[PDB]
Amino acid sequence: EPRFVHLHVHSDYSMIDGLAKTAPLVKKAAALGMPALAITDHTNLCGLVKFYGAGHGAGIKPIVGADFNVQCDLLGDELTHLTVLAANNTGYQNLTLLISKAYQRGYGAAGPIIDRDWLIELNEGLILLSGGRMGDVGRSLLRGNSALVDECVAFYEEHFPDRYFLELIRTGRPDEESYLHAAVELAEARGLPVVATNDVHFIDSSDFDAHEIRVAIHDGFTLDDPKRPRNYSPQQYMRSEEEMCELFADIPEALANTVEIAKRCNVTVRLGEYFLPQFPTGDMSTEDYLVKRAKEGLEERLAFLFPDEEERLKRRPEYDERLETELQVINQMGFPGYFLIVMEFIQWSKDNGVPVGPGRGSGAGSLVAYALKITDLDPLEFDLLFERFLNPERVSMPDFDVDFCMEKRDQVIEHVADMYGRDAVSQIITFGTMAAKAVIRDVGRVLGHPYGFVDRISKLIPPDPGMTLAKAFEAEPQLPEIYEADEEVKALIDMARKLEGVTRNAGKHAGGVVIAPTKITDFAPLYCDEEGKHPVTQFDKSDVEYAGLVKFDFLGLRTLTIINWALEMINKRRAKNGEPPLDIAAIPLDDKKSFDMLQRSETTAVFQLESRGMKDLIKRLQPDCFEDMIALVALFRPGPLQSGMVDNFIDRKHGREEISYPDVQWQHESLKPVLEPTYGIILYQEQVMQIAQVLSGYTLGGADMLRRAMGKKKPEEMAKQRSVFAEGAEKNGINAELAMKIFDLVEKFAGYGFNKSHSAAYALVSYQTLWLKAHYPAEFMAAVMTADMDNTEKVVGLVDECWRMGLKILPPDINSGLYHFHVNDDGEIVYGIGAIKGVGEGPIEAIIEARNKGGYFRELFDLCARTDTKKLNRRVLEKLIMSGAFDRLGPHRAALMNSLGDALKAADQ
Ligand SMILES: [Zn+2]
Ligand SMILES: [Zn+2]
Repeated sequence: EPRFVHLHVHSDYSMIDGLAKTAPLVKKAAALGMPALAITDHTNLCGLVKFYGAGHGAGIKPIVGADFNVQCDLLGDELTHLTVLAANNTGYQNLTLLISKAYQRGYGAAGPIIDRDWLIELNEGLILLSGGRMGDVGRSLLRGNSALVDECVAFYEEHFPDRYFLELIRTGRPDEESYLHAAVELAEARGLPVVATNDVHFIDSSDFDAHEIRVAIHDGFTLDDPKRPRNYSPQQYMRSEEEMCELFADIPEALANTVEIAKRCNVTVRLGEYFLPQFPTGDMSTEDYLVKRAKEGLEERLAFLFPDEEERLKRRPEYDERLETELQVINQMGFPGYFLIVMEFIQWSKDNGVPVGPGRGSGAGSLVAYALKITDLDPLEFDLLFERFLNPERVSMPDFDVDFCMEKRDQVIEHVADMYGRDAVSQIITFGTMAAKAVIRDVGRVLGHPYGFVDRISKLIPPDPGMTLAKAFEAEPQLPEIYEADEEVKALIDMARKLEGVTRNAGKHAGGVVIAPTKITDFAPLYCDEEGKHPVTQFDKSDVEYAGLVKFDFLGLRTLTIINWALEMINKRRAKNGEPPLDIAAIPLDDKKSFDMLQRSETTAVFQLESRGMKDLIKRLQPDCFEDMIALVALFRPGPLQSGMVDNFIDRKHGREEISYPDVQWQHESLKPVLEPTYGIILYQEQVMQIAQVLSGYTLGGADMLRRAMGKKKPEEMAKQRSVFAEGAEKNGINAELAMKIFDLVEKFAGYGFNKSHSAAYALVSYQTLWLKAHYPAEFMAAVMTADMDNTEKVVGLVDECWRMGLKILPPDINSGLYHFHVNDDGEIVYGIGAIKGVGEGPIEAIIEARNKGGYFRELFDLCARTDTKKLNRRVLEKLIMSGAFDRLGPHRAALMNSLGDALKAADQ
């Protein structure tokens, strides 16, 4: 049984200090043979979820807490320290509110702050550590003011009677032992308990210098600056029980209370299971409302899939069943709410202006998702599996990985705030980390080096994303050279290896939106800027999800927004000619116009397929169906080619080899529908499941369990299932001895297998673009160019590509020009004026209001003299003059520039 437990500890999430990350701290506490650990960061619970995930895995009990800067009228302007532990969940939601109250209140340079009297209402379930020499009671003792001491203790004697402990710390800092003595006395005289703490900020004592620089970078000081605050001692590392016991041997009850307190603290953070909000229904069980909509959804989907042409009545069965099997699993696991929430949201986005990304996770395998128009692929057709997305044989959180554009966030939030409540909705925090370049940069400044000396090392660091220091040393031979040649450079880099990855701040921008069933502060604390605005959950995208809140991420995918513009343009065309608006989901997936094109390798602007190596793969492959469109992203990899698996796929398809299920030597003829569209090769994860379904007789639930069993790659569990495969073979009935011979291959073929529900989701959008480029190239290309206005080169290039595919693209004309590119009545592309760098949407809107205010622009003068000046700057006019927008009307550019002076004289009169 334990002698001591650390109740005051900081991680990098404190941001103003801390060095080690959450999990490592957990692992050190573990190695030290300790029962529990309390990470108490500065005014946040940012790593709380990670903390729990780690304590679970390491067999350590997490203790929730946080340090606070405090102010009470009693000490005036001066701030004091206070550590607050959550004994139970009543106190953990109080601690959350405190943190949220500090930030929501706004702050200045001292950071967020709490009023000690806030501890009056936010009280139950909390255990306070005095703060030590820096606490309100602590300072008074050193100041020697007895009345003050009595008056502070009177607050804790009243509001935290058995929950206030005098914190004793021996880190060899000024006025420590002095306070300790004074505190110990007060303790004995007032009957107050003490407790020992090491005020930990780093793991090993030798991490002290790395921490000092970590702080300095934040404090904006140079390391050797005399006026640089020196607030930490090397003793503030994570000490052992022994070290801590010998250290406080003269006051055991201080050590004993760490163990008592640790016992009194037990907070529950339920991870891995949703807390869904309530979907509008009326009088109907959320379960019931799902089926009414799912069935109505399947009605439409079936009418379309199988037109009145009542062949549907012969294939309708296979669907009605699937819907039920799913709908039952969904309703048993308490997820109908989720499916509805996403359904409705996706609908709202279609009606309003919001485009949502292609990512549906594994959801494309849900026939219910199909019915609710959450996914637009029919999973029956393409053997997309429901129990790969949501398997009742395991615990999981159904995620459609739905994301929208960060630009349209305020619009999205407004809608979910209407649907589920204003303070029920919130944005998600994002953290800044010191990457290789930036850490070299900042450690350089702190060690007193000019930006020139340092940038010479930062420039060696490759720009590749996810680049680490260790990789830079591998790729760039100059680094180890200069590292061993210069003692200063090597001290710089040694230190930057220690700080690499550390967290410096919050965004910047949020990661997305989250929706709680009640006010957000019930599930997470808030973070705010200096003025208590721009609130976000202190948990980030991953953590907030695991805490069991429904989230929607942001993304900068320009592909989906392009397709909107195309259809917009395309449908305006439909408006004049009196024909039905186009539903992009209703397009045929078998279209030779599109596929003949695909094979020509004309994929520029075709989402995903438009790289270089892909176009080589395409030529070599020659896909004629949507099936091998899905296979495309799965074949384009180092794994498949390194094994020749791709060279096989193409060879079979094209007759250079005869199909086999899967192998020439080992195979069976009952895998017909399973390995047919893949031409016999084991490509997708769903196929690994399906062979085990028909060959063995797995229930797809167990098939899914096996798929993962292989990924765990520990024989025990594989041997368990192995036998399950052999007897499974003979029951439904086949030849064994091959079930074992094919198994050890699918064992390996599942290795580089690919999630099909994920591929088809994206592949659909690739095809949707390929199609638009084939049947409406003008509208689509115009849309693509509207998406690239900000980049001139891309525009020029796209113009070439237009002319090459036989499109007529007209240069900037001030009379017909719009902000976005568009298509004229004759099917020609009109240059979007927004493409002219330095003009902007403002002036362009003005130019149009002017033009719609008559006809207009018989010449430059007619524009200048017309359009409101300063809505249209003279410099904005040069940009226009120089784009050749007036080339039709008056004289040409050079001659017009000279005339500009005059036209603006006349302009105002
Ligand atoms: Zn600190
Ligand atoms: Zn602290």
